[PDB]
Amino acid sequence: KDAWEIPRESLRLEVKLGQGCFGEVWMGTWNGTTRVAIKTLKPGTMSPEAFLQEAQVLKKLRHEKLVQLYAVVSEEPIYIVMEYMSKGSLLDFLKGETGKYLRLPQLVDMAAQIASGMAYVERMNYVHRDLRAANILVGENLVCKVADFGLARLIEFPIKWTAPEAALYGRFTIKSDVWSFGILLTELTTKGRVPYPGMVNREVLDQVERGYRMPCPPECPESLHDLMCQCWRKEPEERPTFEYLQAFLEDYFTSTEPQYQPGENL
Ligand SMILES: COc1cc(Nc2c(C#N)cnc3cc(OCCCN4CCN(C)CC4)c(OC)cc23)c(Cl)cc1Cl
Repeated sequence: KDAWEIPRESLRLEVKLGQGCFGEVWMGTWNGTTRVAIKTLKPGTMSPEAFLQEAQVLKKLRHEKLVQLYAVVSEEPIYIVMEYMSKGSLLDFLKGETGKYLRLPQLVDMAAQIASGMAYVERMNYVHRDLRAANILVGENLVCKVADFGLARLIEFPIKWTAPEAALYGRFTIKSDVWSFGILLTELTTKGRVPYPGMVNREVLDQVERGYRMPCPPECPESLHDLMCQCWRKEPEERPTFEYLQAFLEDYFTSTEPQYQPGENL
């Protein structure tokens, strides 16, 4: 046991937020004062330090644009205790009521924050393995954080967000996260629309290997789709860094699209 462990008696499992093939997610209260969120094991569901190795990644990672670990439980019943994100998933946020008021400036800045989280990941020498809008939590003031490193690792599988070399040959790198970041960029600019519309997994895998790439989403600037294309380069090592992507997006509206005017959607 380590210093990340707490008494479970500390924990008010209150409202329910979701389920899965893993367990649940709950709003709750920690030591009576603190709002938290808990990813649960409903008793047996799966392996101990499989559920509890997303902790071992999340313990050593610690950035403002990453969802924060608060504590863990193995005094079974079992829990992963984390920082509570008020507006839920970026996917739900984009599809929901506020989604449609979202404009490029907002969307680019969300992209930015995420780039920022991932750039930290990048210099910590970790890989996320599952980057996509569904694993981005939104809080107040349009804040976005990376969450659910649930497969993550030191650099020692829903394929539409997955880089070819990673889906096919299991080559997961920060460079394959980048690939996913570019796909994540199509989600933001379409307001949550599933990538590769009308295509099934195997068809996506076959067309992407022949070099098919998603075209510029409607009302999305060419400069922003260029960036997605860079993120989707065949050779992993030619994809840009999260550091370049972070700085590119923060500076976007001055350095890159300094003449942008809003349309009916973006
Ligand atoms: C702890 O373990 C993990 C937990 C999570 N999941 C969450 C964490 C975290 N972290 C924090 N806070 C969350 C808040 C949620 O909903 C709150 C508000 C929802 N509404 C949207 C619609 N409007 C109009 C009302 C508000 C939520 O919904 C499912 C999931 C959350 C992930 Cl993604 C990964 C890991 Cl590893």
